[PDB]
Amino acid sequence: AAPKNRRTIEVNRCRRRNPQKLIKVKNNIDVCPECGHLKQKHVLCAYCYEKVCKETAEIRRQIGKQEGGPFKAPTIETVVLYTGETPSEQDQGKRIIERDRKRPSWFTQN
Amino acid sequence: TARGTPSRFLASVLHNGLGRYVQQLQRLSFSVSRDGASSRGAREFVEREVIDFARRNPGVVIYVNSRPCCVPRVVAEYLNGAVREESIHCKSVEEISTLVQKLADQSGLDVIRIRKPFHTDNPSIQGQWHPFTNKPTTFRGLRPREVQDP
Amino acid sequence: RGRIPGRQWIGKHRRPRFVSLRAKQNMIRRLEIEAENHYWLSM
Amino acid sequence: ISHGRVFRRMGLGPESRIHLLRNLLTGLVRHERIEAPWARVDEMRGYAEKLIDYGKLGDTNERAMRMADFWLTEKDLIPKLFQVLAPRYKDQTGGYTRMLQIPNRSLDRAKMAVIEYKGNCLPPLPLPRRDSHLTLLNQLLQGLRQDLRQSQEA
Amino acid sequence: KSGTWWDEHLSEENVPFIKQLVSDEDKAQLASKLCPLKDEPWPIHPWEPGSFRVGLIALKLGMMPLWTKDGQKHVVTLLQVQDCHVLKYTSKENCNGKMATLSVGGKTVSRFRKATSILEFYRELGLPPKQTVKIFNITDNAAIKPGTPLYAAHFRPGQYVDVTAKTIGKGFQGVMKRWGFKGQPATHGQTKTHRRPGAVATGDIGRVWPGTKMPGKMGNIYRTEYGLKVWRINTKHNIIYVNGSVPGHKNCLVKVKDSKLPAYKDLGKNLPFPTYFPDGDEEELPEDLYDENVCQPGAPSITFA
Amino acid sequence: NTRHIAFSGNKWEQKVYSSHTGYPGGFRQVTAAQLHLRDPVAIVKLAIYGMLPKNLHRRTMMERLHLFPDEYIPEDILKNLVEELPQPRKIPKRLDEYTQEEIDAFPRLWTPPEDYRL
Amino acid sequence: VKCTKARYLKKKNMRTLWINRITAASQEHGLKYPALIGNLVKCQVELNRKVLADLAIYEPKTFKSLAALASRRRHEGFAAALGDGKEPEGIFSRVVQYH
RNA sequence: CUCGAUGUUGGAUCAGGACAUCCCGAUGGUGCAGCCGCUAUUAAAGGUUCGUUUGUUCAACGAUUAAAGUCCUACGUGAUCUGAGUUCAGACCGGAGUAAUCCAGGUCGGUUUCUAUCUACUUUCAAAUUCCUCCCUGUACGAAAGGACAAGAGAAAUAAGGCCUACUUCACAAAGCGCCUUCCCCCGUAAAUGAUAUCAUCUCAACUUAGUAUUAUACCCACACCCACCCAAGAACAGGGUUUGU
RNA sequence: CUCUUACUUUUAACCAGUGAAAUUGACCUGCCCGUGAAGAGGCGGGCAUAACACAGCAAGACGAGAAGACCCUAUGGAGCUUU
RNA sequence: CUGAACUCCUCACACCCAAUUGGACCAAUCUAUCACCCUAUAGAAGAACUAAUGUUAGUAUAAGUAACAUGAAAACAUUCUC
RNA sequence: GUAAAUUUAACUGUUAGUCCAAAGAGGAACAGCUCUUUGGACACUAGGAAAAAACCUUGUAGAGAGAGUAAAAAAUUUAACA
Ligand SMILES: [K+]
Ligand SMILES: [K+]
Ligand SMILES: [K+]
Ligand SMILES: [K+]
Ligand SMILES: [K+]
Ligand SMILES: [K+]
Ligand SMILES: [K+]
Ligand SMILES: [Mg+2]
Ligand SMILES: [Mg+2]
Ligand SMILES: [Mg+2]
Ligand SMILES: [Mg+2]
Ligand SMILES: [Mg+2]
Ligand SMILES: [Mg+2]
Ligand SMILES: [Mg+2]
Ligand SMILES: [Mg+2]
Ligand SMILES: [Mg+2]
Ligand SMILES: [Mg+2]
Ligand SMILES: [Mg+2]
Ligand SMILES: [Mg+2]
Ligand SMILES: [Mg+2]
Ligand SMILES: [Mg+2]
Ligand SMILES: [Mg+2]
Ligand SMILES: [Mg+2]
Ligand SMILES: [Mg+2]
Ligand SMILES: [Mg+2]
Ligand SMILES: [Mg+2]
Ligand SMILES: [Mg+2]
Ligand SMILES: [Mg+2]
Ligand SMILES: [Mg+2]
Ligand SMILES: [Mg+2]
Ligand SMILES: [Mg+2]
Ligand SMILES: [Mg+2]
Ligand SMILES: [Mg+2]
Ligand SMILES: [Mg+2]
Ligand SMILES: [Mg+2]
Ligand SMILES: [Mg+2]
Ligand SMILES: [Mg+2]
Ligand SMILES: [Mg+2]
Ligand SMILES: [Mg+2]
Ligand SMILES: [Mg+2]
Ligand SMILES: [Mg+2]
Ligand SMILES: [Mg+2]
Ligand SMILES: [Mg+2]
Ligand SMILES: [Mg+2]
Ligand SMILES: [Mg+2]
Ligand SMILES: [Mg+2]
Ligand SMILES: [Mg+2]
Ligand SMILES: [Zn+2]
Repeated sequence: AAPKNRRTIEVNRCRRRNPQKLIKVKNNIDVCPECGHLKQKHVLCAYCYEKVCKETAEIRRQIGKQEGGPFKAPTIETVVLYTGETPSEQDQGKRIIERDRKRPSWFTQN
Repeated sequence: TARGTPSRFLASVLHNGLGRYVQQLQRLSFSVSRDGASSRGAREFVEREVIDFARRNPGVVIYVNSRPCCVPRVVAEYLNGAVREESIHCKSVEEISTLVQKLADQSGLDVIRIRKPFHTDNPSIQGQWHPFTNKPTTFRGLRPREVQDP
Repeated sequence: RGRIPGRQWIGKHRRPRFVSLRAKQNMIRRLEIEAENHYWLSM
Repeated sequence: ISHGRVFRRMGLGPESRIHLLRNLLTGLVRHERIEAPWARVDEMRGYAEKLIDYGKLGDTNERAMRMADFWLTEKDLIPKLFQVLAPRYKDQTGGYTRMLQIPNRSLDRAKMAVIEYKGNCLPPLPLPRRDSHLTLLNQLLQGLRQDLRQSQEA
Repeated sequence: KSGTWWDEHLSEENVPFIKQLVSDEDKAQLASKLCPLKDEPWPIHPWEPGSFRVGLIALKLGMMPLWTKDGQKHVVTLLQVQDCHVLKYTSKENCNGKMATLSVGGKTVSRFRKATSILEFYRELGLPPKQTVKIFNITDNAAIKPGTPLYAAHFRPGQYVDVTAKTIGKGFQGVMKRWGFKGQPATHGQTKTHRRPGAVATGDIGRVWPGTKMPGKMGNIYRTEYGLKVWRINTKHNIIYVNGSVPGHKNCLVKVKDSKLPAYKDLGKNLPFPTYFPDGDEEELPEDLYDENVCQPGAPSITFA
Repeated sequence: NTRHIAFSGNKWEQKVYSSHTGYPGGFRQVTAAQLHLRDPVAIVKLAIYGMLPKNLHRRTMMERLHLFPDEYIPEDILKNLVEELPQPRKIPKRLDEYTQEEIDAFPRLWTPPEDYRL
Repeated sequence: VKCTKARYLKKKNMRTLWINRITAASQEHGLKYPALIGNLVKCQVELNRKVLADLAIYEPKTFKSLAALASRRRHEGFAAALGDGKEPEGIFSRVVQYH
């Protein structure tokens, strides 16, 4: 089946510019109270989620320097310590991961 | 087109002819060439015809600018401000004499479609027709099947 | 319903045409003229 | 017609689906936090919850060891399940994982999600917080509560 | 210019408080309509030939077998009445119809998910919102005061009813499952044509007649099953045992009323009119109401003697 | 008073109004009597709709037409009336409507026998 | 081409419009179009449709005088049709002769 | 009309329509006792089988049915299918011809493209038709053989519309081989009273009756919480729920 | 096959990225009957009719494709046979 | 009474047949001689395109359609699945 | 009563015809059939017969918001009898 006639630009503007074709404005946008950047109400902040992944990656690179190979996971808990911190009362008998950096303010010691 | 062009209603300039007739042609500007076959008919119109035409029309100021040109033209300006430009290129004296006289007779209003061949500001003298013109009045102005004093 | 076979006003089976009253009067008006023409062509 | 169907159709078939979910669960036990498409995480989240239930049964239960051996491709993670993860959620009876939606990835604009095991040693995610109790609306409700409580005691 | 929901700005301490607050209000609103005969009821007229009373709005629980005293087996459908009340009343004149309409709702729903115009209608009525609202055509002598509760004993065993509900939605379907078309054979050369409609019309007309059976969305429409009798009535849970099947899925709201079939005309002479009022009943009814030909579970085993 | 119209001849029985629902077997044919008992304003409405020009303005002219089966008319429409058009047909009188003057004015034409039983 | 052939329709539709307006103005006075036009010619009044339609709108008191004249000449014609010539012609039935 | 292409048999699929009615309905006549039939009037709502041989349409035959209707729709329908036949290129038989080759002939084999631009259509929402059985009844009828109608009751088939308690395919569900429901009519005639025409006469005389439904009623009927989540809702959108928004 | 049904994959539809082809006189591109180069979306008489996308269907547009291979014509060709 | 392009009225007049035939004008270009904001008289000619399934190029329609593509997590080291 | 006709000189195109009336042939006293003859119309305009090549009215050309006309609409309703 082939077109019997050529469709005019008037017919085609009415199909292309139909409200269903148009992009719909979004009203679920708001500002992140921490950084001030934009975000959706149901989605995490891309900026704050990015700074968590940069630090999480650094911690995961230190974990590799301790295991020193594959299939070498521990059977104990793990703790992250920063310059100016020592094992806590509850952080006894764990795998401490030393980080040469000041503890992030958002990263609260538990 | 009529649909592909504009239109106007029949009219006059300052109710001309009502109290007095005023010629609307106000100025005529000819551009002839001393040399040039296109202007041959325009040169002979300037030698014998234009002078007698100005005597009859003293309210029209006529300017004859003889300069080099390939297409001679006559520009007519009217009181209302309209300007009509025309070409007398390769036209005989008789053709230029009837054209210039046509310009003197015109009013300056755009030569376009005229809707009606008539115009009157007072079309009625006994009263423009309206639905109640030929209807009789009823006692107490009652309506069809209207109970009075209920 | 109401088909006339073929073309309407030709052939074997045509659409019937009926004589109106003014068609009669129109023909009679012509006859009265030509009947008076015979009278002036007789002298 | 799909009325009642609870399981999704991913991968190349039923078996490939279990193998996709197994590779995500295995990576979740090693790192305790991963990012993957939202639908694939919501489908694996159920298995991550029931895997801890088998770790609470103990490593002496053959049935529980046959599940971990199958669901954990890396065999160094099996002791971590019975000795690290299960003890951690000993007091809790449910809600071992939290799943959160994250910005769509750039390559294919796919809906993404991050899933983790509660109690990990990783930097806290920027969890959503409810409006403070000191706000205008919440202070108008706190006052209403007090009266309704005060009248009831009377 | 952003929308909001009921718990978008509430804190961790107020969410439980608000939930319990509105929950306790619904309880008090529903427990304040159990005495309709003392709260200035409207006149109670007797039953006259040609009278039409209100119906109910029940919830489809499921299906259960049922045996009679002859040994034959019958399958019944359990319809539970929960939070059924009369919302409003419109007279014959204002109805623009032969009859007079009575509005009834069922299945209390949340107030946080309804429209303001609907919330205010229930606010002055003293009731929580209803999920489904159906209209019943009655006579002038069957009008009931709004806010009056309705129960399953409004019907009696041995009475036929007409159940209306939306059918199960099957989405866009072809002609083989939607209209019962035979289709085309599987083998013997068939080329990509096994479940197609085939010819849709003749060539002469050059078009397709309106109403031509084509693929499309099937189900999810209102259907009525006429001629269903009540085998059993449970008063403790307000449940109606209807014969056979009814349209719709489990846990769906259905419209129930007396049957319009001529054979069952003028059979509501011994039925409650306008409706059953337990508040004013001179004697409470039994736990369950069975039919004469129904063998109760406690009854002894059948013996053809 | 569109319910009390009068047809000439045997048009109540002979005249037929035909329609189609668009569906197969949806061609209906009712007589003027059947339609009149079902809709007392359809006959006058269908006669006017067929006399108006075949253009888009016709549906606008029909909104300015108000038909009522009986002599009752709403107050609003009854307060904006201007003129009552005369009836086209002259309603003839029944033999019980003639006065004793007209009956005695018309002469008797024949002399019946006195021995006829009648 | 449409503009060239439309000059025949314009003249035709105008006369159709005038006649419709004359017919309407004559029914207000209880007359029909043929009885007005035909009997104004019998009174030697040569007024065309265009003028008559203009008078019915802008000169209503003059159009009623023309309708009364046509109705008067129409009634004289009936009276003459009842006689056998003995009775003389009507006052408005006389014809001015031009030599 | 069409050869700068209107694809041609039969069948499958879906059927639309006419009535010149095959069955079912209502009537008149009979060389109609009854049971079966012949004939004519009216009726097109509903229905009108499965198989063996044949490419078949037809036809024959077998077993049934209340009945297995006659026709039109591009001998309906190949941008939905099928290619057995017909109808290219190969080949054989018989026959014709000096041969090439050919035949109303028979026989085996032989590629069926198309991503839908437009028109149209995609829930005509909801009254159902028929057979059999029992009974009436061994009654009416009738020499005998033989053998009803109406009423009533019950049980089925098909169709339409739904459902999953069990059975079965199956298993948070979808299905049938399973279960539930299914409500009005139609007009041909037969009869009274009674004029034209003082009997009579059903009346394109006035009139009365069999004899008629505004097809009845039923269904549907509220509306910015709505970002997000769930769903027995769904292609998308829409719709329902969230007083179950860690 | 009676007589179909269920599930899986592909396709599918939605989001994102990339991005063809035949076809196309112009089009503001309805139905019935009739007419007519004899089968009408466009003519006549009637009926219908706010605008607009998406998904499906294949009755029609004598739908697309290949200047019909059947048939006939051309003092147009060629292959084969021959008294 | 309505009713034509028939006829009258006011003014004007060569100004409605295929093939074919006769005649009156003319765009642009070059040349001769004029002209000199674009013309004149003549002489010449590759001298005028709404149509050849025309030739070349550009851009639309179909159509943002048909169709095409990257196994999973992660420390990007590595491991897992097939 | 009219204004054409023949001759001389020089050329092209047309030479695949349709309906209506009338006289006939063939066919079937069928064909929107085929073949001759007489005339008309069409293959040019307009109006009318519903739409309309062939029927009727009418032809010589423009402008007009004047007029008189041509052709031009279908009629019909039924069976007593000594
Ligand atoms: K004919
Ligand atoms: K059609
Ligand atoms: K052909
Ligand atoms: K008689
Ligand atoms: K199955
Ligand atoms: K099609
Ligand atoms: K084609
Ligand atoms: Mg025809
Ligand atoms: Mg996939
Ligand atoms: Mg569904
Ligand atoms: Mg099948
Ligand atoms: Mg194939
Ligand atoms: Mg297949
Ligand atoms: Mg073609
Ligand atoms: Mg018949
Ligand atoms: Mg049938
Ligand atoms: Mg065919
Ligand atoms: Mg086809
Ligand atoms: Mg074959
Ligand atoms: Mg073969
Ligand atoms: Mg041989
Ligand atoms: Mg083979
Ligand atoms: Mg095919
Ligand atoms: Mg019986
Ligand atoms: Mg009698
Ligand atoms: Mg008598
Ligand atoms: Mg895309
Ligand atoms: Mg083409
Ligand atoms: Mg046609
Ligand atoms: Mg579409
Ligand atoms: Mg297709
Ligand atoms: Mg060819
Ligand atoms: Mg040759
Ligand atoms: Mg040669
Ligand atoms: Mg005229
Ligand atoms: Mg003339
Ligand atoms: Mg002239
Ligand atoms: Mg020039
Ligand atoms: Mg030159
Ligand atoms: Mg050239
Ligand atoms: Mg060009
Ligand atoms: Mg070209
Ligand atoms: Mg497309
Ligand atoms: Mg695709
Ligand atoms: Mg692929
Ligand atoms: Mg010749
Ligand atoms: Mg012929
Ligand atoms: Zn942030």
